[PDB]
Amino acid sequence: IDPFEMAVKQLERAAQYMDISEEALEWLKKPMRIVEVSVPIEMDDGSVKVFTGFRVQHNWARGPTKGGIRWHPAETLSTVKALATWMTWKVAVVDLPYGGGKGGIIVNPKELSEREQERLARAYIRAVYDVIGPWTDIPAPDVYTNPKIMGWMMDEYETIMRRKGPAFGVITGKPLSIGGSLGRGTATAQGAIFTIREAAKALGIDLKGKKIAVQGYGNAGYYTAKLAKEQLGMTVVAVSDSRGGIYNPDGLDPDEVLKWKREHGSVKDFPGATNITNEELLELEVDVLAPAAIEEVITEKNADNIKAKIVAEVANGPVTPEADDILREKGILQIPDFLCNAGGVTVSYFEWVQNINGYYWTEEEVREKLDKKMTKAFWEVYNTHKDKNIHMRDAAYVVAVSRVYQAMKDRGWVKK
Ligand SMILES: NC(=O)c1ccc[n+]([C@@H]2O[C@H](COP(=O)([O-])OP(=O)(O)OC[C@H]3O[C@@H](n4cnc5c(N)ncnc54)[C@H](OP(=O)(O)O)[C@@H]3O)[C@@H](O)[C@H]2O)c1
Repeated sequence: IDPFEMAVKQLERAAQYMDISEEALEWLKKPMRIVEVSVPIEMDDGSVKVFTGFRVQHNWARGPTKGGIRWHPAETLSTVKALATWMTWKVAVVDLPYGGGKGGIIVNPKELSEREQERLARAYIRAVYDVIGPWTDIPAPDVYTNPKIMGWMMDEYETIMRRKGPAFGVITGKPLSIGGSLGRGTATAQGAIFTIREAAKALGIDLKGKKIAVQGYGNAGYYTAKLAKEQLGMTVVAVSDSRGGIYNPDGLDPDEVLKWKREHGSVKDFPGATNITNEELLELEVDVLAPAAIEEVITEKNADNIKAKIVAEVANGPVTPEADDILREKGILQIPDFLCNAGGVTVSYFEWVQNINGYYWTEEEVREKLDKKMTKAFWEVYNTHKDKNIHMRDAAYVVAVSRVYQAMKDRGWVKK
């Protein structure tokens, strides 16, 4: 419906700037496999309740599909399909041997007990086994899911398969004790920091002690701020929660800010920092801007007021296309959404490789591989930007669609 057609429109707009056949557009619009199943679980009161689960594999030309699992009561088939379609290009931009996947269950996990959550995960695996697997489809943790549900799902898959193949490789995000990989928690933030550093290098800006402003102080935002201040040595000047933001021109320490937020429930009234609104934080005179909160954070109203030279949107599509055009005409380099949060999927791919090979890498090795892959992806996007004279979002979309088209043409799926 709405999200699926929005993704289709985005794909059309992307193809407007590159040469691919019409049959390729039609093949890419329709996801290859849609699996809608009924997931029954014996509730704690003794009754049996059935939920609706969706597994959407949009494409697998480049390799086994990869996709997160969402447990949200508002989840719909169109949303899962659109997210799988986006995940296709998310894994394509990084140049991974992955296709686009997505999973979801129509359920609210707030009132589900731990036994009920375990039963839900195991029954979902029992229902979707026939269309998943280490070489076929790799589920991942996503919103309202944590590595414990991943452990339960992996255990169920291993039990059903009778331990014939690499069970640990069927899914990602598993705990470090069982098939885990290092750097998973800070994966998205680490990729974002690498992209920020690379954009600064491309623009000729050294980031020694300069201004970075993060709008949104969740796990991803806190990790991004801490990693920036540590590796890049930049001056974190503003962080905001769902309530308000705190600004200090001298700098901030993300550790103490997170401690204060945990203790008081918010970052409001932080010592040495003036309380400011989210819109004021978005319009600060900084060099790097990273929105880590609710999407559509920047619109036409405030796009013209943005002065940060580098905008790394870690959030999923937090900037409207009109605001994208406004930032483009303002001389602002804006890192696309799936070119920023791609660190999570890159480290998930690393975890999958570790699971298959039976060899687990150290923190430094995972960091090095993530750096290489993410820098190469961003540099390819920036080169296409400077070549085709098209937006960063447009360049990343063109690269991803070109890779998918080449994979499909090599497989013989499309003759032209
Ligand atoms: N490709 C992938 O594998 C993939 C895809 C999607 C998501 N993910 C990751 O997996 C996670 C799943 O999403 P999620 O929605 O479960 O995470 P989440 O809700 O974003 O985690 C914390 C969020 O809740 C808000 N928050 C923080 N402290 C709070 C408090 N005391 N009271 C109320 N709200 C508070 C924060 O908003 P403010 O920042 O505004 O304070 C923050 O954005 C995300 O964190 C994301 O990084 C991965």
